[PDB]
Amino acid sequence: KYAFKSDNLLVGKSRRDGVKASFKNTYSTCRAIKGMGVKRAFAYLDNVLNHKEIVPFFKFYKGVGRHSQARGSGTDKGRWPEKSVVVVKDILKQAVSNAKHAHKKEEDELYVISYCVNRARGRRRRTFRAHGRISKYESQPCHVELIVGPKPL
RNA sequence: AACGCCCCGCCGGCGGAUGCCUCGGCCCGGGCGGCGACGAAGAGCGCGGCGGAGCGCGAGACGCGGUGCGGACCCGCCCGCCCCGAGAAGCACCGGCCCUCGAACGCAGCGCGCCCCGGCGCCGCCGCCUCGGUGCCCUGC
Ligand SMILES: [Mg+2]
Ligand SMILES: [Mg+2]
Ligand SMILES: [Mg+2]
Ligand SMILES: [Mg+2]
Ligand SMILES: [Mg+2]
Ligand SMILES: [Mg+2]
Repeated sequence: KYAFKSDNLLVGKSRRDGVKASFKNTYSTCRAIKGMGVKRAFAYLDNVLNHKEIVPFFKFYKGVGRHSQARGSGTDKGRWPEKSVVVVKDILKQAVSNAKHAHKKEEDELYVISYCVNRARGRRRRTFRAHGRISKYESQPCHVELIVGPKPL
């Protein structure tokens, strides 16, 4: 189920399936964390948790507002999604543990080298409308996978 | 610029086409041609060691008995059987049990009577018992 393959063979990996969090917010968080060192990534996520840093939105941004914390990132939009941050922190911790124990590597040389977020099937509820009509009220879950390795280049 | 968007070369999702397969359908031929007041068809409610639906069965209830054949298992856990008959699974025929409604029969539908002994519905045919008539007669008075 992993979309990432290579001969590096010194990579830690983790994944979760059917995560009950918004797919778009999680995609943005994972794209934001990519290319960072693991320690910096943990610091950044914790900072996002209390509105010290922001998550820039590059893909799903139609209603996202402009904020000054996004200055200097390539876009003027961003938000502070918390459910996504909690989930991504869990998965990253698991991947780091898998890399350190399997290959005995230390945490100061590990980077976030790959990610992938895919849409999943959600639970269906219903809502009631005027003149005796019924509509749908579904959710938008996702599958997440994170890879940690030595260095991009 | 970069992003976003749109187009190639690999890898993942979402969805369920296609192909192959089917103890099912549809047509044609043959046989049969058999229900019921001795309570039918149908409905309700119950019945299993652990038991919801369906099948089956009826307070003898997930079955009882008889006569033949059969010959080692019994879908789970248990219990049981094991044998030159000592008898698990299966099969055929026969005898019984057979709650409440229903043509539905003491009234009524969940309540209540009559009766003296136990039993108490309607219509018809035959027969018997007990009777009525200023019907046709007769006798006695
Ligand atoms: Mg708009
Ligand atoms: Mg409404
Ligand atoms: Mg209405
Ligand atoms: Mg049942
Ligand atoms: Mg009756
Ligand atoms: Mg009656």
